[PDB]
Order: sequence, then C-alpha cells, then structure tokens
Amino acid sequence: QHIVPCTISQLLSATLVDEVFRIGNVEISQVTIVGIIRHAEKAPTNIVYKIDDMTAAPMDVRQWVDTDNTVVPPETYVKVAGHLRSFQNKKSLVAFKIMPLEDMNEFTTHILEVINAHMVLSK
Amino acid sequence: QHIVPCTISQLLSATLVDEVFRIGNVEISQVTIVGIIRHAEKAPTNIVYKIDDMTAAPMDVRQWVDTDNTVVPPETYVKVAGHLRSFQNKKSLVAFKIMPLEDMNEFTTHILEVINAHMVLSK
Amino acid sequence: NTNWKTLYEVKSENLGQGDKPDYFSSVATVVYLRKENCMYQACPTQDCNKKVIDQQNGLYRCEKCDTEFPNFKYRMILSVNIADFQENQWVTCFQESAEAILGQNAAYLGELKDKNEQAFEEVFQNANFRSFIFRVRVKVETYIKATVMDVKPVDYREYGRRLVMSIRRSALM
Amino acid sequence: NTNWKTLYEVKSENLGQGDKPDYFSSVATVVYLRKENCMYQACPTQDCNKKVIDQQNGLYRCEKCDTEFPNFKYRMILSVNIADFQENQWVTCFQESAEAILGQNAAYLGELKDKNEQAFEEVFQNANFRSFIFRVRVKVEIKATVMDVKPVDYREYGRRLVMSIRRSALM
Amino acid sequence: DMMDLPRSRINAGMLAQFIDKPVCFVGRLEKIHPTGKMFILSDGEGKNGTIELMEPLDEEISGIVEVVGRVTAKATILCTSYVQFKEDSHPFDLGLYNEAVKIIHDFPQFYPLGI
Amino acid sequence: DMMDLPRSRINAGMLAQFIDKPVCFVGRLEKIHPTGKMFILSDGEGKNGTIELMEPLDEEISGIVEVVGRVTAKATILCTSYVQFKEDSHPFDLGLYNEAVKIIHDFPQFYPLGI
Ligand SMILES: [Zn+2]
Ligand SMILES: [Zn+2]
Repeated sequence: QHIVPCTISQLLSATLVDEVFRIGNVEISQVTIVGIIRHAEKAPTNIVYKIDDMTAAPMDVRQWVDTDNTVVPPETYVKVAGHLRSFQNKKSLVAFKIMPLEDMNEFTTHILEVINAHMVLSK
Repeated sequence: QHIVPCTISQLLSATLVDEVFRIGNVEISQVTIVGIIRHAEKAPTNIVYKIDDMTAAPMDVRQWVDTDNTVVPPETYVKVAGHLRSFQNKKSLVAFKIMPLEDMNEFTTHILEVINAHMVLSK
Repeated sequence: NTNWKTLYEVKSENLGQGDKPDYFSSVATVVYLRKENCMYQACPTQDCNKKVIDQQNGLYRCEKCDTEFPNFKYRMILSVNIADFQENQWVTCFQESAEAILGQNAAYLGELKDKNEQAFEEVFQNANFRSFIFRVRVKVETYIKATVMDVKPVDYREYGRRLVMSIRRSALM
Repeated sequence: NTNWKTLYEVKSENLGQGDKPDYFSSVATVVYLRKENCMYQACPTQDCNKKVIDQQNGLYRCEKCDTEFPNFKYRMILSVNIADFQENQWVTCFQESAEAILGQNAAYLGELKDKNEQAFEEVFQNANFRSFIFRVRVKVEIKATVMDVKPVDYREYGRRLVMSIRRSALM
Repeated sequence: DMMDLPRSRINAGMLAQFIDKPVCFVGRLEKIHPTGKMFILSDGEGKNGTIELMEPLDEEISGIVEVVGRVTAKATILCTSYVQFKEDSHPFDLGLYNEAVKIIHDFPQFYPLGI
Repeated sequence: DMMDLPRSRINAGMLAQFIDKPVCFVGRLEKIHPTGKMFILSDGEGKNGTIELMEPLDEEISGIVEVVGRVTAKATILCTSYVQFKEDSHPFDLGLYNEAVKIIHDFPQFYPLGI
C-alpha cells in the first residue's frame, strides 16, 4: 500500500505507542527518504549504510544482500524505499529498494514531496 | 491610456527624462495608490491631502474642487487614481479620483497589484 | 476555470483573429466613456431592438418587423475604454453591461440627455475610473471588435489570491 | 490542460460512476505486481489479440477471426498496484505500458516465464518500487486502465509541487 | 519622528530582523495589559507581537489593528500610532494580508522601502 | 560534531539569521580564490555566500556545490565538507532548489530540523 516521503528528522521523532508509527499524527508504514551516503559496510547478511539528509544525524539503513557485493559508494545521493523499524527505542530503516539518483532534481523534489505530503496528510 | 498601480516610494523615484516619467524602464502617466489620509486641507481652488502608504513619507495629493466641500476625514484608507506631476523637482499627485476604502481587502490587494504590475512591466 | 487574461495578452495572443470568437476575462478600470452615440432609438416592440427610423411624420419605422409606431424605446450602446496596468481596450457594451457600468436605466438615462446637459455628464463623470470584472467576447472585423458580455463588481479577496498565485507562478519561471 | 489528481482524489471525487469514462494522471510508485496472469496466448494474426483456445492438439483457435492456427504470440496484461503518499490503487496495464514498466517485451519476456522461474521473478522485483507518470482511464462494471506510463520528470513535478503547497496556504 | 520615514510592513516572524527599525505591524488584537500600555497582536500566520505604548489607551482597541512603531532591542514595538481597520462591510482577510507581506519581502525591487 | 547535528538548508540571504549555526548551503561555483582556501557560491536567487576552507582545495571544483559548515561571525561559511552535484545526465535546477529552501523555512512543522 501507500508510501510516505519523510525526513530522517521526522523518523527519529516518530512515536510508536499503540503498536504503530506516528510522525505528528500521521502513521507511517513504508517510507522514502533521499539522503547522501556517508558510510557503507558490507556485512555478511545485509549491507549497512549510514545515510544523511541533513535534517538530523545520519540514520542507519539496512539492505539484506545475498551471498550464495556491489555497494553504493560513499558521498553519493540515493532515494530509499523502506519502512521505519523501531528497535529498543533506536529507529532504523529497512530497505526494500535503494536507487542512486541520476538526476539530482529528484533530490529537490523529495523535500517538496515530504512537506507537501505531510501537510495534506495531517489535516 | 494604461494605468499603473504604485507605491509612493516608487513615485518619488521616477525620473522625468524628455518631459516623461519612468520608474526604471517603465513609463508612467496615470497611476493608482492606496494609502491612509494623514492630512486634508480645503485650500480655495482644490483639496490637498497628505496621503501615506507607509513606504516613504506621505505624498501630497490635490484634486480640483468647486466653489460656487466634501473632504475625506483623516485616518481613512483611500485608493486614488490620478497622475504624477513633477514640479520644482518635488513630486505631487494630481487626483483624477479619490474613492475612500470600502473593503479593506482592497488595500491588501493593491500591494499585490503594485508588485504584480512592476514584475510584468519590467519584461 | 475562467479564461482570465490581461489586455496585453488578448492583444499579444491574438484572441478573436480566427474563425469563431474568443471569450476572456480580465479585471480592468474604465478609463473613458464616449457620451455621444451611447444611446439609440429603439423599436418599441417586445424584445425587438432594431434601430427605428425617424419618419419626421411623428412616426417611427422599425425596418425589421416592418411596422410603424408613435411611441419610442431607448437602448444603450456604450463605447468604453477599459485599461489595466499594461493596456487598455475599447469595448462596446449593450443595454445590460452599460447599465451596470453607469448606474441607471436606458429610460432614465436618455431622458436626462435633453434636460440637463450636465446632470447627465454627471453620471458619465462619476462612472469613470472604476473597476469591474469584465467577461469579454472578441472577434475580428472589417469596414478586432470587443463586446462586454458581463460586468461584476470586482471581488478583492479573490483577486488578491489569484494575484498571489500569479506572482508565485511568475517566480518559478 | 492535464488532469493531475492524487489517488485519494481519484477515489474521493468518485471518478468512474459517470456514464462516460474519466482520465487522470498521477505520479505514483508501483508498489506491487501480480504475475498471476500477466501473460496469455493470442491470435497470431497481427492486430487481433483474443485469448486463442488451445485445442490441445498443437493448434489454437481464435473465436474472433474464426481460425485455428498452430503458432503463437504472447501478450501482457499485468495487474499493477500503485501508490502515492496517501493511497494506492489497482490498475491493469496492457501490452504497451506493461513492457514500459518491466523493461521486457512480453514476447521474449514470456518464454522465460517457464524456462527459469526465478529469472522471471527478476523483473517482477527490479520493477517494483519504481515510479512513473501514469495516464489512467476509469469506468465501472470502478476500473482503472493504464492508458500511458512516462518516466517521472522531477523538475516539472517539482514546480507542480511548489504551486500546490502555496495554493494550499491560500486556504 | 518616524511618520516621515519608510516603515516596513512585517509579521512576528520578522521582528528580530527588524530590531531598531521603524515598522508597520498588522494583526488582530488578542490581549491588552491591565494598565492598557501593552497589548498584543497576532499576525496573519498566528505568531504574536507585543506592542508597547509610551502612553495608556483612551478607547478600546479590538479586531484587526495596524501599528507603526520602532522594533525594540527586546523584539517588541514601541508604538507611535495605530489605527483600527474598518470591517463593517467585509472581514479583513489577515492570512492574505500575510501572504502579501511575505511577497513584499521576497521582492523588494517591486515594492521599495528604503532611503 | 558538524555531521551529527541537524544542519539547516539556507540561501545567501539567510546567512545573517544563522549566525553561528550549522548549515547546508547549495549553490553555484562562481569565484574560487587563488589560495584555493576560499570560494564563492551563488545561490538560486543569484545572491552569493562565501565559503572558507581550513585546508586549500584538494581539487578542481565547478558546477553546483553543496557545502556543510558553520556560519562565521563575518557571515561566511567555514566549510566542514562539500559535495559536487552529479549533472552529466540532467542539469540541476538551482532555482527550483531555492524555492524549496524557502518552503522548508515557511513550513518548519512539515520538515522539522533536529529531533
Ligand atoms: Zn422592431
Ligand atoms: Zn484472431
């Protein structure tokens, strides 16, 4: 179903009471965020990128990679489909997709999509 | 012919190259302005209102009256259609009309029209 | 929604140059009213408005319904100049519009045409430099003519908004 | 010009009830694909595209052309689920669009269906969570039909975006 | 005196970029101090402005009010004059006024307010 | 440290209000001082912001640049790190950017900064 573009600051903030996630009073399932990649570690069960969108401290995004190894280089801009995964009061992002941006305009548009979307959703 | 929405501050800036009038590359003849009446004098030949739009000191606006006397009281917003007259190098306003303000939204809108006006007008 | 335009635009874009007419809307201020032809001799017949011929014989001939009558009918046909911050436009305004722009009825108006050559010019003096929203049809003509389909008193709060969006839109470029 | 609408608007305003169809456009993300039917066997005469019957004798018949043929022509008719920041919607993408969303002509793409069952699953993964500009038809029996899919233009989508936020403060 | 200089139109959001500057604040009256020497106004986006008067109020302010005065070091307005908008015909749309005010500032080349 | 703090997205005409704050400045590479230690970026409204390096440029810079840093007292930006936008595919719309920057700040509540 429906996917909500956010800012990391909106996530770190979200509350999870009532077994659900609510930034403001908007409950979020899946989400997207654009940000730049600060760190990337190939682990053995999934990759772990530290992604910055400047709104807050860069948050962790995890993508489950298989191995029965091409990581996105640091300092490159990526959008990310995924969902807020709270764990021991330590918000994280689980990554369905992770696409690098070819056209940086998409980066700009997100900021707008974010603000636009939350204004509409909120009431 | 055409009639331009302005602020006093812009009127003060207009120059009279070749006995004409310009606010930048804009030739101005007829002009409107909305403002508050700070002073009104009957004079004997026409009325003389000191009109303020908060953008510069209040401008003199005089309109021909007849005597053979309805003066708009002070503290009252009024739009003013009319033309700019440079004389002794000082600038005054000669008033085709002087419609006191009915709906104060008209005054807000004027600001909007002055801005819209000089944008299109400057190519 | 509405076809909002600016005088310069209607000119610039060439509205009414072709086949069928063009309809547009704009806010403008009346800059001038011609007091001459503003009134004509109207067939007295119901809903007919042809111009009756003055048969000096105390009678009036409407060529359209080929009849003659004594009685008269007054009908407005006001040529006007409306202008905005960039341009002006000479528009003709029949009974409907013109009665709005002036304040009275063709009956009340035309009469005062004889009485006081002044109290008359008074209505014309007053009505000038006022603004309205004009719905305006536009089509070419040979010997571009403008006809004022409607006239509403300007709504400012709504023109304010419209203007606002327009500025923002001008910004994006 | 264009009828940009959010999905919650398409639903809300109830496009689809009227006696004639409606068309809107939106920018949405493919959130899911149902590979369940995606392909079907079709009259291999150019331009007829009926679901030929398999006579089980290595001949197929098209009850439209009134003809039995030996050969094929695979055709796409993908059921896609798309979403935006506030709603989702099921549409159905025929030949043209579907190939636009997956990247492979149903022709070629169909044979692989059974060859490598996991290689098929390839596209239905790389295709998911991708975004587009969708042109959509809507009647009732509502029924979304993807008339067209263009890759999203962020600059233009951006402007449209700026103008709506502002329009929003004019309450 | 300030009545003879430009006086910038602003909302609460600007008060701090206008310290010590002669301004023009328009907002709706919310609360007036007992000693009627300090009332407050809510601008068009809701932010609040604190208007201080060198002297106590004669009549009752209320509704939309326009104040002219100079921004204090404490981000307030020492009010030199004020007028009450006329609303007996139509209610003044304060949020629109606010959008204009921001438009004025986004385009000073089209609505000058210096010298 | 810079990089773990919320950085506000601003344009040149905002520098003054972010005196001493951590920011993110996007703009175009105009002048690039000979010491290589300082450079100028023009924002999407044409206005300029001065960027100061603690160690002279290590490379050739051009196009759109994202600078993260703290706002100095002389209203310039002491740069902690910078990035050059990838354009070869689609030219970056610096102006659309700025329009977004204004909105980020007109609507804090829907694009907060910091937790
Ligand atoms: Zn007749
Ligand atoms: Zn067939």
